[PDB]
Amino acid sequence: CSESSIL
Amino acid sequence: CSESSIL
Amino acid sequence: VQLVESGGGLVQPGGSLRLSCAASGFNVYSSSIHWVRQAPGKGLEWVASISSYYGYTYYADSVKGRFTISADTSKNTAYLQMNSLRAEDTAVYYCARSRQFWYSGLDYWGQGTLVTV
Amino acid sequence: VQLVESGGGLVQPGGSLRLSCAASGFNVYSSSIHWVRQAPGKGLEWVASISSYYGYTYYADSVKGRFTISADTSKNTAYLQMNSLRAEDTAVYYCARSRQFWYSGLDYWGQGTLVTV
Amino acid sequence: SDIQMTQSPSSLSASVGDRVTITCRASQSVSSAVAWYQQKPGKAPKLLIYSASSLYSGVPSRFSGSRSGTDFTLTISSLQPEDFATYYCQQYKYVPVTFGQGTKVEI
Amino acid sequence: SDIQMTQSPSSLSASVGDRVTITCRASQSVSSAVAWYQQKPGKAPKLLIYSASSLYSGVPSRFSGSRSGTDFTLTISSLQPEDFATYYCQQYKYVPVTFGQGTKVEI
Amino acid sequence: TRVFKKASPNGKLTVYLGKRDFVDHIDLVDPVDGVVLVDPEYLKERRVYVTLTCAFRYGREDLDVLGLTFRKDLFVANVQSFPPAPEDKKPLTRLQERLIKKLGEHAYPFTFEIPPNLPCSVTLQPGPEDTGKACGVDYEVKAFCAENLEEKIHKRNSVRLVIRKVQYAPERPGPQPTAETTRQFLMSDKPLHLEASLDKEIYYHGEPISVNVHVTNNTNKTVKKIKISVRQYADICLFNTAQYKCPVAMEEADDTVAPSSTFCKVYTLTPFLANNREKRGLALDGKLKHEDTNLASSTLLREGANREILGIIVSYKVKVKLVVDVAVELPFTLMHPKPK
Amino acid sequence: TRVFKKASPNGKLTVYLGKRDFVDHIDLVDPVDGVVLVDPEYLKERRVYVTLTCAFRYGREDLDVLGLTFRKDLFVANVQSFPPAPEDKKPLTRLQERLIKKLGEHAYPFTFEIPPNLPCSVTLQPGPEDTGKACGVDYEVKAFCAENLEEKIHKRNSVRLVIRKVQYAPERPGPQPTAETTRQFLMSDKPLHLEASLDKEIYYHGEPISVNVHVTNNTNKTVKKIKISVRQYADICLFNTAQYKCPVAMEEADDTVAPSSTFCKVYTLTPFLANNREKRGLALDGKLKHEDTNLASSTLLREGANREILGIIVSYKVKVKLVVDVAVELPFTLMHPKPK
Repeated sequence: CSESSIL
Repeated sequence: CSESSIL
Repeated sequence: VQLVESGGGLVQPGGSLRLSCAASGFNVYSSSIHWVRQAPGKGLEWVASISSYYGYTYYADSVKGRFTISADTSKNTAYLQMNSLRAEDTAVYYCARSRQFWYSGLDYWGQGTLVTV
Repeated sequence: VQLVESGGGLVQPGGSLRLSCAASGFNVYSSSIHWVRQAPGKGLEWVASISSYYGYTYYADSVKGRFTISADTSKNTAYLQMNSLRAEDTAVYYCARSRQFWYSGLDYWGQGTLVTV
Repeated sequence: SDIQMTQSPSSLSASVGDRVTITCRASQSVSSAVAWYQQKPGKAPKLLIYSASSLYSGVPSRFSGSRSGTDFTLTISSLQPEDFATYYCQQYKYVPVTFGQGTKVEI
Repeated sequence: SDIQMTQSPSSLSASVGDRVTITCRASQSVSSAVAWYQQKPGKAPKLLIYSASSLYSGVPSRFSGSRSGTDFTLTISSLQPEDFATYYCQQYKYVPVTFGQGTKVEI
Repeated sequence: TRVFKKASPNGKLTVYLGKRDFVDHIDLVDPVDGVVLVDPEYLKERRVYVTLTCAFRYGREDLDVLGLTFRKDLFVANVQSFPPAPEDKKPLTRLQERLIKKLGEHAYPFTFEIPPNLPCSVTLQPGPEDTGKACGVDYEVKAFCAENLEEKIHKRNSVRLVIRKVQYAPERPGPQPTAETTRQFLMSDKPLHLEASLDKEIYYHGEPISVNVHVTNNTNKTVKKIKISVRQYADICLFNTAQYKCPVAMEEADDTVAPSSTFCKVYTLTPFLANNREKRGLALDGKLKHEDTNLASSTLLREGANREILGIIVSYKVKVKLVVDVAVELPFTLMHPKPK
Repeated sequence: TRVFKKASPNGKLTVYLGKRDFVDHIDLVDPVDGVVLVDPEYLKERRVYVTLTCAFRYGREDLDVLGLTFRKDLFVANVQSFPPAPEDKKPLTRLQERLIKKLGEHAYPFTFEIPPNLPCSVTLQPGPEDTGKACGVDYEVKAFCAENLEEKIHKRNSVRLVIRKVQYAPERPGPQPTAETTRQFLMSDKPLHLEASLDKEIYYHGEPISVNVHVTNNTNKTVKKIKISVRQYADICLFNTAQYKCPVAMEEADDTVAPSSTFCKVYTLTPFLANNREKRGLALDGKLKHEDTNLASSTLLREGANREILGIIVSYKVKVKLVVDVAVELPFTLMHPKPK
């Protein structure tokens, strides 16, 4: 599944 | 074309 | 079941007159009303007709544009509006009923009001 | 621009009371109105919300079914119906506004009528 | 266009009880779409036959129809005192509806 | 489901001009959906930060947010005499919106 | 009597029919039959065939995009005529044998027993921008001379006839339809009771529809308007059923009924095609040529099963609505009488 | 900056993105770009492709011809990532290069220059009976290890992202729309003059629409009711154009005007999706998933040509109608503001 990450 | 006749 | 028609009279050439054929016992949507004049002592001539179910109206060539025909569907009465009456059009204007589904002759007739230009 | 709120009072357990949040300067269709109480000396707690654009209404578990929230769109005022009040429900009942497109926090707040047991 | 409708004879007479025939020719082919009408002196015409053969309701059986090509015939098996009038042949296959000139039946 | 916003410290004090930081952990990943409120004694709260970093209109620049995973922080660059109040941490990624327990700042 | 015919452009093949419209009695369909007049020396193709085709040429607006239109032959049957086939040997009807006498030994018969449950000849009203052949269910009779079925049909030698399958009103009327609905409201715990009732089950075309209405408003709410409209349903089911809907006549009345009061009157509506011309997709009764015909009459489904019907199925019911909203629908039958 | 990402089910391939809603500036579309993190030691195939797909999937009334749901890729572009393509010597964006720093040499870039005039991400509201993939125009980003294009891609090593192409309200307003119609009647050449205007050209979603109306009636006929409604059109044009026709909000006032009199008031329409759920085929703004989204915002065609735009094009106008009938239609724009 999709996720997120902080540059 | 269409038509008609009397027996 | 019958057609009652009224409004005949005298109008000199250039005038206009209104005839009404008030039916009774059948709706104008299930029928088509035709106006069948008949010059004094001559044969019949169909002048105009209306078929409310489809909305079409038909006029004879001798009266194309001169006359206008309409019917009030709320009370099943039909009107002929004759404009610019002339010498040759004096006659008795019987109205008549033609079954909408489908045409089977003018089975019911008015009483024949009189128009004498 | 602001939210005018009124309708506080005292009701013993088993009673019911009605609060209203009269909006001004924006429509309830471009906004969603949330009722955000605060027990005396305790922290905030969100108790109900309405989003007229979609028609959804959300209630906290502690007031699931007990309360009912609605708002007429003609005058853009939202009502909250409390039924079977209890002691733990005593609190201030700040009304609040959350942008519908899209949520960005409760930027405008009412004034917080009281409720007591 | 107009379907010229010649009808003959323009006048006739027959004794009471005699059989008479009225002939009507459609200048074009109108299929079986013809109707026959009786018009007592001065009053509204009355419908007798439609489809060129179908006898209308209420009318005496003495009236009858028939077809042969573009020639149409209306025949009365027995002419009675009340049968003297003017009869008109009408087609209704194409607008404008065209009526015949008529044939007065005389004493 | 419920998302306990364990906010700390539950109380603190700092002199005017001193920098103050308030931390707020989300018991579950709430993305960047957090907002910070200022509630003066007894009056309606006021929104300062949304999206956990964005500064609202009107509020002074002295308020700045920040994020690190499930840990959120609100930092006042220099506390002022009118900044003594109760600040509440709110998440809004999941209904029900849940508020922190608050941190009263004292003179 | 008179019989129809059509002579092929080739002139050597002509097909005769007793009638063009064949009635359907729910359980049976009148057998399509006639004769074909053929001669050997003009018959270079060595055999003569007849072919009854039942087609369903759809193409409604949903497929207007993509441009493509489709037709599926819902029923096809063939018979061999010039070389008499024993498999087709059936006793001749009175009309067929009379025509055989009239024509001589140089004509050959045919006959198709159309099975029931096939859709009736129905056309859907084309839109003002349409220019193709009218969509709907139709029947067509084909007679041709060819060496075998594999040989392509010759536009210079073939006869194309269009017949239609028609239904007529039952001689015995149904029960006087009635319908009512009761509603409850939070503002007041008393009901809003609505009734409606037509006069008779079956209505002929053009005949005015008449509705009895009665409203008992015991609530605190006020009935803003009384809306009555008659709506035509046309079930389309080739592979899986789809539904479309059209109101053919409507009468909005500003009449209202006060709280805790009763209202009662009789309305009248008459469906007609004059004002419904603009209504794209409306079902019209099967046309032979590009003529004008009435609104599609109701379809009499076979028994109560009403299962696995193809093509278009048309049905009517009239909805009575109150703008407090509350609505109730009444079914009725719409088709011509049996011609005498 | 909170970049997105997605990991292939096997975990061998993952694709990063800076944002998922790419604004459209009428004349240019923001370039889709990111990076793919791959490891050669598990990539003996030696190709890592990325595929942008502008799918158009459409439903409507095709079910009656069976489940003939069709889709046509309005635009497809591909790029080769793991083996650096020699011809793709295009400078990286700030986001791509900073991600490369974050990730090291085991990540490779890509970028698609979506051309203008491609339809905006729009969804058509499914009916209650529809359960398949929601129809409409959508965008999707694929990334898969492979050895050639002809070989079917394995679900094991494929990543599917759904982005959407979004359009925002212009920074400046248009002109105050106005419209009027003058009617003459058979009774006499005496006009019935109707005007209408709106407060402003652009209305954000949920904002009320103020309609300014004025009626001057010099005829003997009486305006029985005033009908004002706001209606949404969605121009569907894949091969040949088709027009949708769907109201979204309506107000019916029983206001009237006596002969030789004037009437003037301001109404307030406000479109919203709460009461428009039942309207199948209504246009909704493109979703990133099976979430809830507002009514489809209007579409801004490129330049004044507005020629040959595929997919679905949405536009709004409000109709003012008088039941004497006389009507006038007035356009307006309905889209969100540009977020800060």
